[PDB]
Amino acid sequence: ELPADPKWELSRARLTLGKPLGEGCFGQVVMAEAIGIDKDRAAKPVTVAVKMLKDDATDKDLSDLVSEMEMMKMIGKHKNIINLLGACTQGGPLYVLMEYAAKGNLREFLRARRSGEEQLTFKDLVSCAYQVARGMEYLASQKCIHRDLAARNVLVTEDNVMKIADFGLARYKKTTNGRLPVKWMAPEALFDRVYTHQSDVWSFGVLLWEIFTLGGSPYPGIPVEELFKLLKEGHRMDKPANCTHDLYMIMRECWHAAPSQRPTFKQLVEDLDRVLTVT
Ligand SMILES: *CCC(=O)N1C[C@@H](n2nc(C#Cc3cc4ncn(C5CC5)c4cc3Cl)c(C(N)=O)c2NC)C[C@@H]1COC
Repeated sequence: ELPADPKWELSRARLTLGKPLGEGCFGQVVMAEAIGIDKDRAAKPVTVAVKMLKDDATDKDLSDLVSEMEMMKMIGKHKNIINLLGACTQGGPLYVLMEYAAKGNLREFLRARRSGEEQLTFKDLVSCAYQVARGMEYLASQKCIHRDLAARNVLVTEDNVMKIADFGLARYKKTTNGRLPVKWMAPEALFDRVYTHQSDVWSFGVLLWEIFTLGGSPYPGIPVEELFKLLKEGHRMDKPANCTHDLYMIMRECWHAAPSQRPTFKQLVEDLDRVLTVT
């Protein structure tokens, strides 16, 4: 049985579990309705995302979900991160309540808007990058290293707010889960297992390339065995089609082999804010 943190505890009568969200990208996650989550509207059912355990979960799986919830409380709230809203810990299965992102992950959001009425403008793409950088600046200030920053791990709300997901979790190269995470890893993280805020900056550069390719996959047609060689030789992805020079230089600064030569997330927020101001 779990200890109760009263300020975060939600009554089970206020929660109605709904349909599963996607598959197992972020674990066993379902859509749900929570009455009274919004303070201004006490009776309004608010759609939330609930992370829970499988029916045959181990003691390790439970401790993992508890540590994830406790790390969420420690990091704190920010507009551009997926926030903790509450939990049901007493008298039943553990349910961790999180903000719901109606428009799914950033990769699919971008791929769907490659044409038509909702086709994203150049300014909209810079705004997406700026919001991800702002959320990463907050996580770096809170001593949190994401270790897998990618468009798949950024969620988009009904109001088009970018929210970084899968940050407080606890953490082969030829294998795939429908994605090859190696294509987002910095050389020092890939070859030496070294993770820092500057390795997340490299991943942000790959995420920028994903934004300006409108949800394209990095290093097209390159097997992972050849990627190791190409990164040591100093090769980088080409400029996305239709991308400006200034934004490609930001991507190239993120991909410096020397980690301290890459910009900080504070510097990236300033660089992307300057691009939004001009154009
Ligand atoms: C495989 C599925 C897929 O492609 N999906 C799922 C869908 N989705 N996922 C989320 C979520 C979440 C989330 C994020 C976390 N980061 C850390 N933690 C732990 C507490 C520490 C969590 C827990 C969870 Cl539940 C949502 C959401 N939050 O609304 C959604 N919404 C659709 C996105 C994507 C489908 O894209 C089209």
